[PDB]
Amino acid sequence: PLPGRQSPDHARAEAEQLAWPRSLGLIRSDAAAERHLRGGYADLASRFYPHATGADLDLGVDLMSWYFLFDDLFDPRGENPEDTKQLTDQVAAALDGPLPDTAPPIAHGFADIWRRTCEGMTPAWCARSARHWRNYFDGYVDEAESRFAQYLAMRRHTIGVQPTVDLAERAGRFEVPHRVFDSAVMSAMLQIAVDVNLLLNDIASLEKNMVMSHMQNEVRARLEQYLLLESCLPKVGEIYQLDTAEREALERYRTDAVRTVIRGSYDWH
Ligand SMILES: C/C(=C\CC/C(C)=C/COP(=O)(O)OP(=O)(O)O)CCC=C(CF)CF
Repeated sequence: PLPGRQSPDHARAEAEQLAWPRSLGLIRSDAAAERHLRGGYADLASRFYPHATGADLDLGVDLMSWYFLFDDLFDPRGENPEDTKQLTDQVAAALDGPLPDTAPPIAHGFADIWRRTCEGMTPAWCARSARHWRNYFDGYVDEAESRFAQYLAMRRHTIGVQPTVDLAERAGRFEVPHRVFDSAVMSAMLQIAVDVNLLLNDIASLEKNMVMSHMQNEVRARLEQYLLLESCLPKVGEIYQLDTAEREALERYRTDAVRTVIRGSYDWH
């Protein structure tokens, strides 16, 4: 029950998507370039971030690019948590300061994304987004340990929905009021966005997992509850005493960050 939306700048973003990974050594062969283009990652970013154009959308394209280039590095290493952690620690180190020039290319790529994500956002927003990233990397180490219901406790972090939502704020150049982000209602909405994404992904990944199909009814129930939660937002805004600008940022967060992450993956698949 959410509108499909796509950035008006999607064609330029898709045409230029290869320049960034090539300049950071993430794509070094023409076959790897073609394999990247066939995934439709700029198209996906233009649906997660329909409110972004120009360099803001380019940042979202790079994040999608980096996401699938990074997940690729775990199709034997992904079997041993010690080797997984050796790589995630080098990427996660970019959240704490400059990387050594010897860091692998996938790490310099993340650092370039993170450097652009933070500029112009409040320090508290950056600290909060940084811990979402650490949750994501820690989840990769947790699932590798499971290789050497309780599936959600790990998949909710490794699906990478929260950093995607985080970037929608940065791409829109707004911040949801931090006390509303921490609210029980907003957390429930974000939990639905995460659950819906990994459910649709485990359905699409059946050919190549939660099926190990009440999932379709589970998505419908969560989307119905998501609308219930959306209708609580006016009262939530008063409980936290939001002024006009804060109420407008919360509305921007509802439509351009949470709704887009729920709808965008569906229209992509
Ligand atoms: C919400 C996001 C994308 C939409 C849902 C998608 C494609 C999630 C990707 O799930 P994965 O199991 O890691 O790989 P797969 O495509 O299933 O072989 C951004 C995060 C993308 C990742 C790609 F791996 C997360 F690591």
